[PDB]
Amino acid sequence: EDEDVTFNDISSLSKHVDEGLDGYRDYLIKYSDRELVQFFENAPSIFALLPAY
Amino acid sequence: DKDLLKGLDQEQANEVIAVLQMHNIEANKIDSGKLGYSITVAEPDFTAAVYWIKTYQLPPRPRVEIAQMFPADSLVSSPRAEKARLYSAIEQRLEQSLQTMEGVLSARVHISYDIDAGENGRPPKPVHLSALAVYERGSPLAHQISDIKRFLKNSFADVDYDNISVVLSERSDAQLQAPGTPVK
Amino acid sequence: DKDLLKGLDQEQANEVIAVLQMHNIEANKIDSGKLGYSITVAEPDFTAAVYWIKTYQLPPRPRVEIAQMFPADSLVSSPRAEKARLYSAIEQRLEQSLQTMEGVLSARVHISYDIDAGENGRPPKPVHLSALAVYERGSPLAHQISDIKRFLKNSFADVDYDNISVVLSERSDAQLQAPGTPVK
Amino acid sequence: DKDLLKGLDQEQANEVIAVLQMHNIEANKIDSGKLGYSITVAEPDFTAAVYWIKTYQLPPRPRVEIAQMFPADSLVSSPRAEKARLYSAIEQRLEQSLQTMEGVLSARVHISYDIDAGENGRPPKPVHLSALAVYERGSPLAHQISDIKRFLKNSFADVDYDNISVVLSERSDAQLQAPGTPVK
Amino acid sequence: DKDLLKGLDQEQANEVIAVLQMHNIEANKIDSGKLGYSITVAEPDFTAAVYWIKTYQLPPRPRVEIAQMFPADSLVSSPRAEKARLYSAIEQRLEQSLQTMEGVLSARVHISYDIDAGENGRPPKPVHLSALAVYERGSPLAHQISDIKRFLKNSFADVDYDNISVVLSERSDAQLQAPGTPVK
Amino acid sequence: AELDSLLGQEKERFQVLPGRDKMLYVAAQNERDTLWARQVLARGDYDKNARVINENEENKRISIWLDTYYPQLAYYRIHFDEPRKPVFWLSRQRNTMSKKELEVLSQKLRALMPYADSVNITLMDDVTAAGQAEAGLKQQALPYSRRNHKGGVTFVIQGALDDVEILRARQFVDSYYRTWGGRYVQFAIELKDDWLKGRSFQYGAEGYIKMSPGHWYFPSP
Amino acid sequence: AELDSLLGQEKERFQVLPGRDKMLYVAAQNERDTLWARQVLARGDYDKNARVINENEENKRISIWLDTYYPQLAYYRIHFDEPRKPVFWLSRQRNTMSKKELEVLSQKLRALMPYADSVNITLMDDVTAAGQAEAGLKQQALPYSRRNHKGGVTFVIQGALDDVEILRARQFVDSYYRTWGGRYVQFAIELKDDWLKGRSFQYGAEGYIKMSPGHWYFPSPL
Amino acid sequence: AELDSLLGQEKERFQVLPGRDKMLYVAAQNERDTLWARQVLARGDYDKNARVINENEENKRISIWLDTYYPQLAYYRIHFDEPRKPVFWLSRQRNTMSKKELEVLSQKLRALMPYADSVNITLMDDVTAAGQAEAGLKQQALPYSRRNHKGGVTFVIQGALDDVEILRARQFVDSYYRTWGGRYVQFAIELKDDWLKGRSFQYGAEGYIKMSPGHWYFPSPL
Repeated sequence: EDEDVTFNDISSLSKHVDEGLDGYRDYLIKYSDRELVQFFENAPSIFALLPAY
Repeated sequence: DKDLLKGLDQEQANEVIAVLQMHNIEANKIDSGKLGYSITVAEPDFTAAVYWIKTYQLPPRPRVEIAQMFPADSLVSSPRAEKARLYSAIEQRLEQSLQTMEGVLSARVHISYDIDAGENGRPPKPVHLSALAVYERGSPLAHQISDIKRFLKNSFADVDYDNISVVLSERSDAQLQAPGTPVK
Repeated sequence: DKDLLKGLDQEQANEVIAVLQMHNIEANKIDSGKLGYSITVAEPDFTAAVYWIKTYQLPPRPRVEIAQMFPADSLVSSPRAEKARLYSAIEQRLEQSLQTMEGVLSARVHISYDIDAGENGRPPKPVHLSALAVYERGSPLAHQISDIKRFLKNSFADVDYDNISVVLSERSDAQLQAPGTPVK
Repeated sequence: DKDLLKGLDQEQANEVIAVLQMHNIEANKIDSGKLGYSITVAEPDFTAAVYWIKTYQLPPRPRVEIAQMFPADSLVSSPRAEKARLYSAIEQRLEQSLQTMEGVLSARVHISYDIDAGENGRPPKPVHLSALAVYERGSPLAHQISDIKRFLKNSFADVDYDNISVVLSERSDAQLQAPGTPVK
Repeated sequence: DKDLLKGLDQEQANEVIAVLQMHNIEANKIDSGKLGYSITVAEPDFTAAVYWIKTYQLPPRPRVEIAQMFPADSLVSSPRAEKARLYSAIEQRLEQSLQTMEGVLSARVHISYDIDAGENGRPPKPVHLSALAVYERGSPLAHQISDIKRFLKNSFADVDYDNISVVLSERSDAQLQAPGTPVK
Repeated sequence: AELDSLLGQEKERFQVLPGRDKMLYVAAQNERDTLWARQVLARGDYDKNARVINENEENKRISIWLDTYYPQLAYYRIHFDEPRKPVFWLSRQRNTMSKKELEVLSQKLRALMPYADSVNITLMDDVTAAGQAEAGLKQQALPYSRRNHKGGVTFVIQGALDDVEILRARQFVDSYYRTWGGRYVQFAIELKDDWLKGRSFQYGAEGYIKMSPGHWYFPSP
Repeated sequence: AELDSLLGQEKERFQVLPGRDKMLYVAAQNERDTLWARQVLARGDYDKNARVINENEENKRISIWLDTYYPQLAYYRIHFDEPRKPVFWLSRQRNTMSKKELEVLSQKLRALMPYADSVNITLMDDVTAAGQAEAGLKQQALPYSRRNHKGGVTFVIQGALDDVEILRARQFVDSYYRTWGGRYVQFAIELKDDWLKGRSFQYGAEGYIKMSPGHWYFPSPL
Repeated sequence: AELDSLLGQEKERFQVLPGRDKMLYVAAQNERDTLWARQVLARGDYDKNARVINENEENKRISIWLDTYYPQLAYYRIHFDEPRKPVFWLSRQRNTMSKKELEVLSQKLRALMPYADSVNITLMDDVTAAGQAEAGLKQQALPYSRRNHKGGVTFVIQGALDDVEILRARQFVDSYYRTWGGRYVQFAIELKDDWLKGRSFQYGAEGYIKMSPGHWYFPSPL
């Protein structure tokens, strides 16, 4: 809801949207193991976690 | 002729006599067949020998190993119960190899145990070692830290020289003369 | 000739005798075969001996360890019972290893039990140790508090020198002379 | 010659005699084999011995511990029962280790029990400890309260010094002389 | 003729006699058929013989290997327990090949154990070896550490010269003359 | 027989003094030998009367009389290093007594101690008593705070002390109470937990502690 | 039944001195031989009375007598290398006793020890006491922090020392306490977690500034 | 029933010297033969009095007496290659004892050794004691660091040494302590890993360690 997202750098607005998703990601990093998550990053990211979950 | 302990084991009675002979009192070891040995002491020495039984906590408990809490005959073996029976045998083989060095009479090694690294998503951590040794006297026991540290540093995958703690000391003065019988 | 206790154990009778001989009263260890030992004191020395039985809570109950509440013969074994059965063998092996240092007569070590933190998704908290020791007298026991901290600092995963508390003391004055029989 | 209590055991009878002997009345412990002990007093001291027994609520009931309410012989064991059987063996080992200090005659440790933190995903609260002790007289019992705090601080996960309360006290005056038989 | 040890076997009694004869006391090896061996010493040499038993930790335990914790008759064989027997037969074969060199009397080789490298997503770490040795007196033992460091390198996948640690030493002065009888 | 034969074998740890009121006095030096000698007289294998005295509980008995019949008296300790001529340690800068009433105080103490023959009264300065207590507390490198007032001085030892300093403190207070006693200078050892283990803070005149990136703590001066 | 026959076989680890109060003194050397000699006089296989002395406990007993009749006195140790003629090491720069009131102290110390014949008092310097404690601490390459004050000196060894510096420091302090004693100079070996072994700095605008020695230490992230 | 025949068959490892206090001293060479000969007298197959001496325990026994009656002395070692004429290696550039008052030291050292006939005190140089230690530490190619201070030098050998260098430093130090003692020069072997292992730092008078690409640390000047 905080509309203070607009800034000068293209990645500075990009890190802010990641901060919105770490609230969901902290649920998802809690239950999944440490074996598929880096296995699905060399071949944390969000998309590596759902099939491990 | 006052008995004070009975039913002991062979290695327990050799630890009781060598404690009493250090304090100028002599004891008699009497076998009883199936019911173990028994130690008797003289009547003027009974008051001192009970006080040294209380102080030194004799008779000694059998020495415990980590592989005794997880017997191999169990039907279900966890990864925790396999990792603990592995480290509890590396810990005995390393302290059995430390006794064949030049000057060591006894030693005791402790490997840090890791259990909670396998089941959850936490990565494992660096392993720590610790050692103890008793050297024959007349030896320069300050220069022999680097030989034990060098021997221990390459017996695991990744240890540093400040994660190994070696505490060693020289042995006590030797006891060679007899106690002597208490005359009256 | 008056009976105080009966049905004791071999290791339980030498503690009652070692306590009563400190307060100048004699005792007699009478065996009864299957019924156990028995301790008799004199009739003038019955009022003081009952008072020291009440004060010192004699005979001592057997010493408790955590591995007795979770026996290994169970059909199911939670990881809570496997970590408690593991930590209860580490704190017994460490206190048997503390008795081989130079000058130590007895010791006792406690580990901080953290059992549900590694199960839950929250990270496990730090581990704390604590130790007691009884030193042979004549020793400068202010310098030896750094050797015990160096020995058991590197025996676990990541402990600091602020999470280790060693409280040690020198032993009591020796009791060597006989008590003496009440003359009437 | 009149009896006032029968069927008592050994530890109960040894705490009834030690109560009556400090109030200048003499009791007699009579064995009865299978039926247990029995305690008889003289005839003029019977009105006072009944009064003292009622005030002290003799005979004393056996000590109750938390590990007895949840036996290990159950077929299913909840995690509330495994933590209740764990904390009740920790508070027994800490009080068996407090008696090995210098000057302590008795001790009693209490731990705060937390049972609802493990069933759900709430974080646990801090853990609180409380100790009692009885010291030998002639000891400076004002400076003995910092060693029990330092020993108790890092025997758990994370406590402060405001969650540990040690209340200790010197022992009572010694009773050493015989009561005295009533003339008639 | 006071006995001090009995019920031993063939390889333990030949060690106790070889240690006691080095310190100028003589022993007597008595066979007892199915009950093993026994060792008796003279009565003047009994006090010193108990002291060297307590000092040298006799009788020796049999040497342990890692392959005994995971026996072949265990028909459930984990992949965690198959590499432990593959490691434990390599370190048992490299030290049987080290004894056939020129001048080596005894040796011991330790290998780093990695068992969970197949189940996690991480690559395995390097291999760390370590070896002790004992040479004959009169050998140039400084230039013979490069044959062990060259032989140990390409006996595995990929180790470096800073991951191998060789701590070797010479043997003691030989004991050839007789201890001699205690003349009385 | 004699009293020294009903005691233990070693005739060195007990001193038997003849009294003046037809009684015998045994002078132990700690609690274990006091309980060793009281069991002899308590079980009753001796005809006449005897008593067991000590160092601590004899200094406690003649201070109950001396805080009733002579209040406002400034003293430290009564030393019994030799029991036939004890030394009475009075203060110098806090008493108003002349030559006569010190001898009168000596005559009223000789009647309280029948096993003694004379009582030697010396006067000690209150400056050296608080100087040796500060120099010994500075040599052990302990954190302390001195609080002066009239007729006493107190030292406060606070902070998050480790396990080495609480043994060095106990070995100093126990070696100092044996000499001077707790009548003048008092030690107050209290240990607290530390706030600033992982926090960042500004010290000096305007001090504060940042308990979080968004949390300031202004302690009171 | 002589006393030299009631001891062990080797009659060279004990030494029996005749007393003046008709009592024989046995001068042992350590605590292990002290209980070896107290057991003979405790079982009671000897006719007359005897006492066992020791270097460590006659110096603990004589300071209890000395700090009651001679307070504020500066001394170091009593040496018993020849027990019939001990040496009393007095401090020269910290007391102003005369010759006559040093001979009264030498006669009242003689009457306290009935086995001695004449106690010889030698005045040791006070600068070489703290000079050999610093020069012997620089030779082992140990980190230290000398703190001088009036009537004493203290050396503090903090930091996360490893196992060789702990062993050399403990091996040196035990060899210094035997010769001089801990009345004047005191050592303070203590372990805590900081990789800077005792010293600490603060950084602003000119480089680094050596801070004052204090009790608070900065924990080391490393 | 003589002592030289009551021992083993080879009549060359022990040597029996007559004393002056009616005792017989046996001089062993090392610790194993010392415990070989102390067992004979301890089991008690000999009537008269005897004692077993060594070289290390006799070099420590009269360095304890020489710490009580002759403090602040600078000496190295007492060699007992011929036990009837020992040699007392005194320092030359650190003592101030004259010719006449060096005679009473030899006449008091003769009384502590009843087997010796006369002690020969000779003066060894001081820069030749520290010159051979460095010229022997350079032939083994060991990285060292010399710390000169008043009344003793110190050689510190640190770093991550390999396995050959520990063997060579163990063979040279044990052959130098044998012939020079440990009073003047002391070696400090110290095996440790690289300080600030995987960290990048900016050394010299204004230092900072980089724990991370976005992290600075300002301890003591590295």
